[PDB]
Amino acid sequence: SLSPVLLGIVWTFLSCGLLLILFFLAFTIHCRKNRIVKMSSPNLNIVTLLGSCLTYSSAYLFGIQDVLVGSSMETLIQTRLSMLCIGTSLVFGPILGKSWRLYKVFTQRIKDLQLLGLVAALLMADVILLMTWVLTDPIQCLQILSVSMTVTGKDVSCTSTSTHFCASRYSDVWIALIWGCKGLLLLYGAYLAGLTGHVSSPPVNQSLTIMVGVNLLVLAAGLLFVVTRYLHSWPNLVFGLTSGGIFVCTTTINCFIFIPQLKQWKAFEEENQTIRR
Amino acid sequence: SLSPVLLGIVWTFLSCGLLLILFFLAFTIHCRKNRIVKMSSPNLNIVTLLGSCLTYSSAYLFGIQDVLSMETLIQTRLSMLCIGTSLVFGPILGKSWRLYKVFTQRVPDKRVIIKDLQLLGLVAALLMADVILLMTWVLTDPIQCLQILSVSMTVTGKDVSCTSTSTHFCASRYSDVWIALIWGCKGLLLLYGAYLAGLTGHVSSPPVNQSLTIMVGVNLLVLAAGLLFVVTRYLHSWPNLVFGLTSGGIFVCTTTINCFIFIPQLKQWKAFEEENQTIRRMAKYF
Ligand SMILES: CCCCCC/C=C/CCCCCCCC(=O)OC[C@H](COP(=O)([O-])OCC[N+](C)(C)C)OC(=O)CCCCCCCCCCCCCCCCC
Ligand SMILES: CCCCCC/C=C/CCCCCCCC(=O)OC[C@H](COP(=O)([O-])OCC[N+](C)(C)C)OC(=O)CCCCCCCCCCCCCCCCC
Repeated sequence: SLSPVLLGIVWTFLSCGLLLILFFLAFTIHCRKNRIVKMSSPNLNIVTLLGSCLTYSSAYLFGIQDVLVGSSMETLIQTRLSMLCIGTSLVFGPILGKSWRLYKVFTQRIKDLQLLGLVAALLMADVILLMTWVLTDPIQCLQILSVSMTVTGKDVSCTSTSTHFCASRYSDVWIALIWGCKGLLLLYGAYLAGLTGHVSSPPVNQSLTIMVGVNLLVLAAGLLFVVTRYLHSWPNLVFGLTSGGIFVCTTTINCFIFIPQLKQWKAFEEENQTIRR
Repeated sequence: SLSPVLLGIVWTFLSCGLLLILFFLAFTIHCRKNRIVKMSSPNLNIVTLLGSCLTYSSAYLFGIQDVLSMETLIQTRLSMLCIGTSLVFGPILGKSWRLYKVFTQRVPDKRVIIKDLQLLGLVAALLMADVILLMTWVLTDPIQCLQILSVSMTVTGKDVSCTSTSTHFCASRYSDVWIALIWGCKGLLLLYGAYLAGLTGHVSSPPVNQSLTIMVGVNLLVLAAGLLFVVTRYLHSWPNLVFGLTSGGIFVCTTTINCFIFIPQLKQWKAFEEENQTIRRMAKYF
């Protein structure tokens, strides 16, 4: 039911995003010891890159229907949603860790190990929620055909609907849990971004990135929740909107992190070349 | 329908909270010229207290069941909650923004008219956003109390089962759209509020600085809304539990916000008056 043109355009856009991610990864691994790259925590950026590539992979997974090879659509939905959750956690953990380190250094002066441990605790919370969701009730797909008589007290209407969807029995409770924990994380991240407001340059100050990212995350998540809930008879629209939202959010966050590093690196190297001659 | 004991307990707690709000209003109006109250924003504190009164009133209205007209009751209890939350939280964001702009001035001071208009827009524009969303919800997709009898013949990969359920619930046809919208707008404004609280983290004292109240409020609001959405959706066969949880969440949030706003004002007011009395008696004795 998915048009080949939409699939091709979405695949090309996600591939370009993945190539940008790989370019940033190569830049931050090769130029680790440089001052501009080193002062921006190159080790904590690797986790953000991995989260971004995981999110792009989930966006790829959102575009396939039916089965892979006689497989279960339930497993596909579960794995792509859990991949998206883990990817967003890994994207947003390191940024908050960097902001917290900047705040603590500014105020009565933290190694990378403690920040990685906090990020690991965040990931453990997400993993616990995903595991209890999967074990308590899977996302089993059901064929619902039924006839219902509606009585509003003034008129009677009968409808016959044959609906098929893949969902949990109590899906809104897991939605509330995941969205709520993420939202508490985003509230504390906005607090941290405000605390480190105008404290350093954008390469070291990850405060505009947080404020752009949280707003994009909330907007995209709300739009896609509503669209998936109601416009389920529009597979092309749902697929395009989901992939576009994931791509836009991930690419915007990564660009906001890494464009300052690249331009400052270029300026520093050009200044060194001018001085040497 | 609802047990009289739970109704009595909830009514007592809501009335006590309302009396606390009235006492704070009386303190704000009477001691409006005091230095401790004046260095706060008493005119904005009034708006916060009216929002608190609206939230407590909606908490009262949540207890009426099987009496009314029921569609209008749900619509007006929910609109009252939305407007009360907007009126409670807008003033605090305005105070934080004013404290941030005062202590980050530069040569381009802009114009005082523009500053006052921005302060008014961090409150009235939010209230108008909620107003237009509620008007769109009411006019487009109003709550309808409808009873459905239905027989469902579901089938899994290998198992076939049949169910016959009849339910009486009140909701909109596209209720989750309006939920996502109101939750979304409130969440964006509360994210900006958390940003403002962080920006003014250690800029003044708790009576003037409002970062702790903002953070506690946004966290408690997210927790309460997340819990109450879920329990209202799923535990609809538990009227006493739903009513008690909704009233408790509203009461806890409103009381915590107002206590965080006003208890430090009372503490520093008492300290200031005690200092004044001590110096007065020392001067009179000599
Ligand atoms: C930085 C990059 C990351 C940002 C990407 C944002 C894009 C999100 C799009 C995916 C979310 C919509 C899909 C919802 C689930 C679905 O498809 O239905 C299957 C079902 C729900 O089905 P349903 O209810 O949508 O449709 C069936 C309707 N019915 C009437 C039958 C109920 O999923 C679940 O049961 C819940 C699973 C929860 C797992 C977590 C989901 C992934 C989390 C990713 C976002 C978290 C971070 C941001 C949160 C916002 C800020 C606080
Ligand atoms: C400062 C103190 C104030 C904070 C108090 C927080 C408490 C909130 C409790 C009320 C919310 C639960 C009730 C949900 C609606 C309902 O009753 O069902 C009727 C219906 C939905 O019914 P339903 O879907 O839940 O049940 C039917 C299930 N069914 C399967 C059929 C769909 O409501 C609506 O149609 C939506 C109306 C939206 C209006 C706004 C709601 C009140 C807003 C108050 C919170 C806003 C501020 C916080 C936002 C979050 C933080 C960013």
